[PDB]
Amino acid sequence: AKIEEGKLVIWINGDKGYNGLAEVGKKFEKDTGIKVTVEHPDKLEEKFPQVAATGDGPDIIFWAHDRFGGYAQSGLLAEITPDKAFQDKLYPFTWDAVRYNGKLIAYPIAVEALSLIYNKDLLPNPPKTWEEIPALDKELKAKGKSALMFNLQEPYFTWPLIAADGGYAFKYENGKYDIKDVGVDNAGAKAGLTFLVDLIKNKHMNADTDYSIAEAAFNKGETAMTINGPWAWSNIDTSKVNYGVTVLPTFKGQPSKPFVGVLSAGINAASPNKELAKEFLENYLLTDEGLEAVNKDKPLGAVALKSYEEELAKDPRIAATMENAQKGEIMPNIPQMSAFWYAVRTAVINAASGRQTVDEALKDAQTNAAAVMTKEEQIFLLHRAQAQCEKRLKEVLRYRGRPCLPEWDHILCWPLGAPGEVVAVPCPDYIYDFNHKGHAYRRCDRNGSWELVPGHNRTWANYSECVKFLT
Amino acid sequence: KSIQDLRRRFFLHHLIAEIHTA
Ligand SMILES: OC[C@H]1O[C@H](O[C@H]2[C@H](O)[C@@H](O)[C@@H](O)O[C@@H]2CO)[C@H](O)[C@@H](O)[C@@H]1O
Repeated sequence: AKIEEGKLVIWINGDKGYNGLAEVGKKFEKDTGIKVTVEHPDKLEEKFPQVAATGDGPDIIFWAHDRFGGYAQSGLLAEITPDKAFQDKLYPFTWDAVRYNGKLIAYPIAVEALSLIYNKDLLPNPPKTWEEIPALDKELKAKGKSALMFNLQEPYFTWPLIAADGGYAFKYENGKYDIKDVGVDNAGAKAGLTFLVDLIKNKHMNADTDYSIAEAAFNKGETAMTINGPWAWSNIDTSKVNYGVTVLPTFKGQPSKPFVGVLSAGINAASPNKELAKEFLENYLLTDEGLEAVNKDKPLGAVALKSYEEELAKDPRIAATMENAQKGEIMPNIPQMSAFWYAVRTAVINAASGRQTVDEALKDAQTNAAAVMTKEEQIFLLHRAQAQCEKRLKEVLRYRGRPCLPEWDHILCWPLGAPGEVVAVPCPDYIYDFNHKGHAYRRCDRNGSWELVPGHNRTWANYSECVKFLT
Repeated sequence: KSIQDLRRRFFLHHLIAEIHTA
């Protein structure tokens, strides 16, 4: 189905409760005469920006919140206008997840985090550490079984291990994310990916394992453990495997750190049905009955709606989900997230198959997750700081009573210097490549002259703190 | 990689080399 005035088309991932969502859509049609169609196209999160402009998107797209800053940036999402009374019904932190440049750009639905799912009959006591898995697998392989299978094709599933002992996406520097500070190739990220790679090398896992292979393997009792989200529980219910949902194993003593997603629903900017979409989301879906219809099909996790979450919180599987979430981090929603995920996807696939070493693979991912101010731009910014410096010199211009004079040195404007003192200036904001927490230094001599380099006519200046992160 | 980073960073390296005298 394609967009038409007076109908709704909804896209949601094929792993979620699309049948349940379809039932909410039919209730809406029964009440209003408005047809609601639910589809689950493959790679819908990649398809959406490619086809919205051409007229082939849906009215409403469901995805975790991390993709939505990119869509908003690209002008593909309508700002949503829920009143304060409606906002009060959902948890504050869920609204935060769907805020982009101070505007709400999606309705939050549910909070998702990966957990360790294990087969109680094969594994009464699941491992508390990643390190004990190899010996557990050797033991299980002897009984014609394996310890663990999970999706290796999507970095979302391997991220909790990469992040456990120090990998991170973007550094959160109070207020906001620093896109120049990526934590994909530090020591902890290498340690975590190396462990994954060694499991494969030692034949405790197969580099080609994907979602459906891991799910079939667990749901047929072939493997003792899997790693998956709440949506996976109803297929395990159908399978009648005796399963539990628990905290992810630790790596090097540190909790596994899942990236936590808020399943959200955005409205297509190209839709002529924005009001109908709002009405369906607020009055049909985001109700106890609406969410229960979906949850009954495939579990949502911990829902944004407080009234229904209060009932779901009682489920020990939801408790485990929340414990794992609490140990993880809510994903950024910034436009850069898709570049990050593509880079980490490539790294893990490449390292797992031996195409690259862990070192080669993560170095490249760092380069790509962080890959713009031009030189021409930078030159203008310097010219601006220079003019600002000259305007400053206009107005400005016994023992240790004569200061060094302010000057421009082609990078920084130096202020008045007290004679005999070191003068510190913050590494300037307008230099993109600088370390902005650092200082540059000059020395003002006792006579009020800036200190010169011995054997030369140049002024002594130390910019080593500024260029700290340029190797 | 990206050529704009290369040009920008090379430009800055050149400028720094003259001025940073420590
Ligand atoms: O694997 C990278 C991928 O991770 C996340 O996608 C999750 C999604 O959040 C879950 O709801 C579930 O469907 O599995 C997906 C992984 O297959 C990010 O949300 C997504 O942007 C990213 O590409």
